[PDB]
Amino acid sequence: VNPTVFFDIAVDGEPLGRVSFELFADKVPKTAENFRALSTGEKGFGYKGSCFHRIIPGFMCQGGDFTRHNGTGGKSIYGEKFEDENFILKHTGPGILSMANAGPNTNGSQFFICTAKTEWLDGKHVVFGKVKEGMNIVEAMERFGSRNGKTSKKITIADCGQL
Repeated sequence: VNPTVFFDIAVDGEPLGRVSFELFADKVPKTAENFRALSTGEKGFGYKGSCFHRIIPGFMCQGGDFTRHNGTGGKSIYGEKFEDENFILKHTGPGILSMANAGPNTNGSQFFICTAKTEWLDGKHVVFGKVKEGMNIVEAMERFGSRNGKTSKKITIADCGQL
């Protein structure tokens, strides 16, 4: 019942591999739907072609800023921002998919994929999915990050959609 979406990842334009996610629409339907629709592009904008602008090995990969490409942009399917839906789910380990934000009730399109347990984010960022397949591809992406988050190669979502 929960939707599955994929990202095909490229590094400086060269294919790397595919990551798929489960979206916990059963627990966070509004937040899951935003990510799903941005992944299919069905509202006329979304993640295809955007990059992962911040990758910190041993912490997270952050993407979803499809308007400014650097962490200052993005928007939801519900407007610029939308509310924190709930905090049922927690940041329990690698593979968790969670919303980036800039304060209470400021979700847009930016998200991160945790590559470590990040329990200090519980109750502050909304968890809405997990990596299903291709965690090995996330681990490969992580190697292009650095302590300050700058990437040493351009990491893009070359294609994305729903499985």
